[PDB]
Amino acid sequence: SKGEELFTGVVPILVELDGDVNGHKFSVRGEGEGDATNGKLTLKFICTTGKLPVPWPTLVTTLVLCFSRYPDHMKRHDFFKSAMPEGYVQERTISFKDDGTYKTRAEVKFEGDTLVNRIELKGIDFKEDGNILGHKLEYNFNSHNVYITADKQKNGIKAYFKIRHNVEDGSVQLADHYQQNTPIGDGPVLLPDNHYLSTQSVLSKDPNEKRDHMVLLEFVTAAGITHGMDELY
Amino acid sequence: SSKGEELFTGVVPILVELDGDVNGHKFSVRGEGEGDATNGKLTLKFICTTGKLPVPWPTLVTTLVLCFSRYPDHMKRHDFFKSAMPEGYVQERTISFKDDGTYKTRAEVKFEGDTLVNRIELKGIDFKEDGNILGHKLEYNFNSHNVYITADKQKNGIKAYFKIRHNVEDGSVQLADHYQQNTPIGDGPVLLPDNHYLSTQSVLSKDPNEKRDHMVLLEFVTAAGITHGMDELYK
Ligand SMILES: [Cl-]
Repeated sequence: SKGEELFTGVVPILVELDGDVNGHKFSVRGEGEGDATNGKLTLKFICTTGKLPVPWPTLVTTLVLCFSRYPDHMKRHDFFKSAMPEGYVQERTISFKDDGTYKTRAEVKFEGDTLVNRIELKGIDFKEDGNILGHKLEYNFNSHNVYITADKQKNGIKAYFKIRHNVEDGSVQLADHYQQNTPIGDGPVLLPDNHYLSTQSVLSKDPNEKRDHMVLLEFVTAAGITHGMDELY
Repeated sequence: SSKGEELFTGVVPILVELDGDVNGHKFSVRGEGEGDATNGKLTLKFICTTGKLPVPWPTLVTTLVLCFSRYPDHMKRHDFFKSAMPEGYVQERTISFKDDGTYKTRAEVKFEGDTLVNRIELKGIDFKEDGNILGHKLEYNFNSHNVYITADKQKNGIKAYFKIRHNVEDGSVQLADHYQQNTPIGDGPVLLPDNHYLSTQSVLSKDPNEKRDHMVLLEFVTAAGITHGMDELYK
């Protein structure tokens, strides 16, 4: 795609999220940069409305898969970069086991030289003293796989994965992610064969930042394409 | 699928000790940190305990614990590195810097109590006086790579090959070919794998509180390249 050429260097990123969970509103703004050749992202997020009413780890997946490292042999299967520069809509339902649900809608696109992710998030049916609204999640993150398949009828993709959030008592809070992406433009996009992305995330704090915030390093790498060749062999 | 796998289900402390000699320039490095194999994650800080490193930090990354790789459930029977524990394995490499010299390394990786220890000797020869390595012309960063692995039935271990791409300060790339062998230290049985690869990603940084010559490293290593029937069914 012509879109993949936009990612050959380090690209600045802007993230803007407006959220409402059980009526608790908040906004998050993030900035940083992405290096898709190595599949690497670094960002700092601030809650601009004061205190975040949910744990930061619950927002990581919502807060730019166009920065995934796609191996040379799998370039034809990178939908995210192929939709650029006009971009794509990413929508999810995230179901927290035994608790509430987030519904998200994001637009990911270039504005000038910057890759912007603008998100609206609505959360409902959370327990006021559950793991989420009770802030019982550890400030850390696990490695996951994002499973991707084409959705020809929407000219896009679907994905599924299950996030594991460590809870302060030693338990694990599961969050099922149901995802769809569709291009914003009408130009042609690449629809992939089935594959997955391996993800790793590291969360930290800036010691000179007084606002409620999260520093994030993330790696995302594509794998799992069965070429006819090795299916033969 | 091995007993050794059980030693890696949580966070394991790591100690790394390296003695090096590159064209007669001697040095030592000590590293400490921890590994979380469930997530394929390593966090370490290394100090050059002899003062200044005579080679670029990036050239030592690969030498300075693949037992911390995340193997997917369906590939756990191919995890040689964990299966050799706790007695451990010897890891040897020849690393050829294209158009420059060579490192030869020998390391023992094993548990000493609750700590996973990597103790290494490195000898470097034939480096060019004008070159990217002794000239310190390499950027302080690292790229993502694939480590290719195959069984070595004759030595009851494995062999590996990969090509590291080091960014050079003028925009070129300095290649480093890695040839690797691993063999178990103990007698116990080990898992000999089908061909596969490890996908690696690394971030180099500095600790603002540390005034010694040092490198902070975060790394992710995940096994791949062996498919499973449920994934293939729907392709
Ligand atoms: Cl250096």
